[PDB]
Amino acid sequence: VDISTLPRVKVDLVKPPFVHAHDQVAKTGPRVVEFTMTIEEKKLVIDREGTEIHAMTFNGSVPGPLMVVHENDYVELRLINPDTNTLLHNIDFHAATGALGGGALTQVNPGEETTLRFKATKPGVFVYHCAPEGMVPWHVTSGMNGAIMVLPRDGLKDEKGQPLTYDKIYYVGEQDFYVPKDEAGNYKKYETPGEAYEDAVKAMRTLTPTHIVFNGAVGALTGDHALTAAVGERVLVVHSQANRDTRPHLIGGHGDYVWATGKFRNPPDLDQETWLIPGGTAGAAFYTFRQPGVYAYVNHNLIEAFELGAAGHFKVTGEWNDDLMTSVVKPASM
Amino acid sequence: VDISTLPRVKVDLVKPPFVHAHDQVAKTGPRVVEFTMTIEEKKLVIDREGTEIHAMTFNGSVPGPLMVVHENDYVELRLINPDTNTLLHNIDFHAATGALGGGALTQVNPGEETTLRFKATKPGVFVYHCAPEGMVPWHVTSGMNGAIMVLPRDGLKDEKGQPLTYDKIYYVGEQDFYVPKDEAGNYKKYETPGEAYEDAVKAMRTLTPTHIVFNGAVGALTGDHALTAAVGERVLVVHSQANRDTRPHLIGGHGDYVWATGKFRNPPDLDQETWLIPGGTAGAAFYTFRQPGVYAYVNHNLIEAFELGAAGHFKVTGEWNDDLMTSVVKPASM
Amino acid sequence: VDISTLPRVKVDLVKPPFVHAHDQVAKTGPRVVEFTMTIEEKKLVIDREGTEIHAMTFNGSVPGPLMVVHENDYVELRLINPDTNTLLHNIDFHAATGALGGGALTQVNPGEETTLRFKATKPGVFVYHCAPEGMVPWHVTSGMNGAIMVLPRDGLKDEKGQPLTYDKIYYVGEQDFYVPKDEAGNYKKYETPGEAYEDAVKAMRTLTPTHIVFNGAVGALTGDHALTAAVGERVLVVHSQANRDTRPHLIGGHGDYVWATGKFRNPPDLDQETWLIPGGTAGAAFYTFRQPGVYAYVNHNLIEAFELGAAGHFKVTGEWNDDLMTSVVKPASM
Ligand SMILES: [Cu+2]
Ligand SMILES: [Cu+2]
Ligand SMILES: [Cu+2]
Ligand SMILES: [Cu+2]
Ligand SMILES: [Cu+2]
Ligand SMILES: [Cu+2]
Repeated sequence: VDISTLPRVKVDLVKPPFVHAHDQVAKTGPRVVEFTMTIEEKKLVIDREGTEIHAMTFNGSVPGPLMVVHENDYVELRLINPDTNTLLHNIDFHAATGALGGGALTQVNPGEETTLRFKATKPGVFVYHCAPEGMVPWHVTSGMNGAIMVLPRDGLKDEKGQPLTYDKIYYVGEQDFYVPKDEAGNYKKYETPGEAYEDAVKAMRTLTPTHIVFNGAVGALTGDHALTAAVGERVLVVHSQANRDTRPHLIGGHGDYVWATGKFRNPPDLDQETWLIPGGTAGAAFYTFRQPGVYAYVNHNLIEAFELGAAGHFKVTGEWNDDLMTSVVKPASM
Repeated sequence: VDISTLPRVKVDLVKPPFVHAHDQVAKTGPRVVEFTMTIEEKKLVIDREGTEIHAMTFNGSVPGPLMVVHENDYVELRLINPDTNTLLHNIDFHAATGALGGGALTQVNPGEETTLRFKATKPGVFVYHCAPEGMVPWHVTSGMNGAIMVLPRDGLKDEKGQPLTYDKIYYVGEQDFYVPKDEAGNYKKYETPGEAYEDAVKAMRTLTPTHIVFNGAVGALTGDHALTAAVGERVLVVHSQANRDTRPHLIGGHGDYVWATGKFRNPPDLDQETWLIPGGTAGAAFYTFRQPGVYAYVNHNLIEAFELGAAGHFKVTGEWNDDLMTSVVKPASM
Repeated sequence: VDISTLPRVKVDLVKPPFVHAHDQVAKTGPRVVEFTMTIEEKKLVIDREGTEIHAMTFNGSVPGPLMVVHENDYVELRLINPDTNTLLHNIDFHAATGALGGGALTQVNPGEETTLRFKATKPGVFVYHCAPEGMVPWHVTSGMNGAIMVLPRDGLKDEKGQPLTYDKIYYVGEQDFYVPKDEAGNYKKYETPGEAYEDAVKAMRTLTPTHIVFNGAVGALTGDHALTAAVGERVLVVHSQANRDTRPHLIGGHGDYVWATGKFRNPPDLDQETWLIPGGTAGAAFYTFRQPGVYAYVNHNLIEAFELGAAGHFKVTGEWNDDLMTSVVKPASM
């Protein structure tokens, strides 16, 4: 095919956990979908104590934005590494085929840009991440990862082949950080990236994260930034973890339909309490809310959730169903 | 519906790994199934060395008892926190919808009780656990978790829709403990719960269990308390892990039909050697024994099994099948 | 059945990652398939630094060779423990039924041999490993494990029941080692096995591998020993991990059809980016290559891959498809 004969559509990305505009069922034939991301190395405060790290980001956020296309669209990404950064970066799409997912073709030094195109031949949610030869886990675990959703052209389907249509979508990126510690257990204070590298490596080799967070920081998806829904709304939560296994769980709900390893030509698993998303994968869970109130959404290693950061909230509006749950006798002495 | 028009049936629970009486296929219409549990904080010796912890239990056991209902029954639990305890507790059912699984409605101080009702709208095995705001993983990893089985009204089915009927059921609760250690590696000796809390938190944040046990202690499901079966019996083993992934395996057998993430509207996986039950989940495996003798049942991280405690035994009675396995030449010099 | 009436066929094993000759679709009726393995305790250098361990091997390799039979063949293994070894060993097949997978029938001291037969009643890839009572994880994590593939008699099938036929097969055994460390972090230097045992136990109880390798060493499946394929070839990669979870990923490709937990009566999962193989399991992934060049094949905990050793390479020959992926604008300043 002469790709130049296809429609081009430019996407304007949004910051997670929100997701840019798309149509579930494709309203056109295959397109070249044009994306731009600018790499930003920046300081980020990741916990309540004020711990500040040097993060490596796509588009300024941890995770990077969710990109959305349909099966057999072409993804055309312009990747910009401004001269205000100091490191070499690239990008690997798990949705793509060839050249280390794109990484072998997208190495950009500070002051460089590149444009990669690939055909999105398989439907699903997929991780993308930076992967510079010889320093791959350092970039990934500094926050340099996101996800892309490749929808089937006729949208999502249940285990029987009937449509599933979400009303809302959110993207939860989960990040394991390995902040170097001294022997007493305090995070080291690096009076450059090179000077940090060996103890970053040492810290990673412990295999023990210091922080495991959603949307880049402890508490990021809480308070004025809680996720929201109404009773009766159908919500898709895309969840990625580029480096380490996670086990999502909606406290007070379920995953009604879950693609735990994220690939839509497979039937979803029904009625999940908790699912395993392996490190290096994106998964997706669909739920119809049935009760109002606060929900937590967690990695159900509850130490990881409530001590290390892997917990967010939904605030859900609407009527309470006492058939479905009620306090028959409220807590009392007697 | 006027729930007061429905039959009530009172269940009398039993200590794991045994399971209270139920009928696989529902012999009545939907019911309100009434359960009572009394919280008990108590000392438990968890290993061969005599290490004693302060456990937090439902009904005196780690795990708490297995509760069994059918889909679209109502579970009505009276939860009692006697004044001989010292902490606040509650309960979250992963089977339930709303109010953090029940936790937001069931906070009981010592000297209080409460009664919660919920509709068991999804079939499967599910975790339940205590979850007091701000101290969730401490209670869970002190043993305060169990499981509930919500059977389909027409019992279990294989991947083709034909019945699967078990002759015996067992409930294996797997518990990760985080006993605080001093710098030399010995378990700290807490001359109160408050004085323990910070190092309990420190110990949990290592993400490294000190003990991983079935039925509350190293060796609990061995000797006079080995699980039993006969050749030709169909056995369902429900296995839960409220906080951490496990990978069960029957040494010398298989999971003929396994719902690894526990939800019965999905077809089972066939012929498993080993399955992954994510932390925060219950799973169920069905097996028909074909050979007599001793079997081990383990978490197949074999360090976790044989060094940290996650191993039990079956003793199986009956005839040996030499077609299926035989020693052609017994060990010898020659 | 009088097993003596069946054909006997002797298999001559090969060193991983290669796999001995077999036919996907069975060309005969059920057979007694005869295998011989000789246990070898030997020193192995496992990393670039020259760290040398005392490995415990089947047939001289880590992993042990892949054995291949068909469903309802009999596997007859002669297991030899020469008097040049010093330890007791045995073998447990996860494919087998009874006697702890064979371990209870195959205990051989140095200078002994034994012959075990079992019926391979379930199709799939399965772990085998040594398991001497009281020292199981030490032998497994010293390298004493491999896998066996029990093919359906009519070969592999996709999720719709149509044939899947591989052109090439490779066996990747992934090994977690726990080399004991002193307080400063250097590997201890054991001026016997008995003298090593307690700190081997200590090291394992950390649950933190020092090395996680494919084919027995860092870099073993790279350079002159990279895996190979051509564009358009169908490749099956069998992957085992006898003790610890892994999450394989082909960097630049996919698992087109994946049996993550390895059992062929189940439909494969399609289009996987990354799969979870639980510790104690073998899995299998089928992929048709579409692009030439270098691929990495990794455990996608990228710390485990690129710092601890769990990475190999494919070198793929053929034509590059610019429709599927191209650099539209190569990296440049502008
Ligand atoms: Cu980067
Ligand atoms: Cu990757
Ligand atoms: Cu409690
Ligand atoms: Cu929970
Ligand atoms: Cu051995
Ligand atoms: Cu095993």
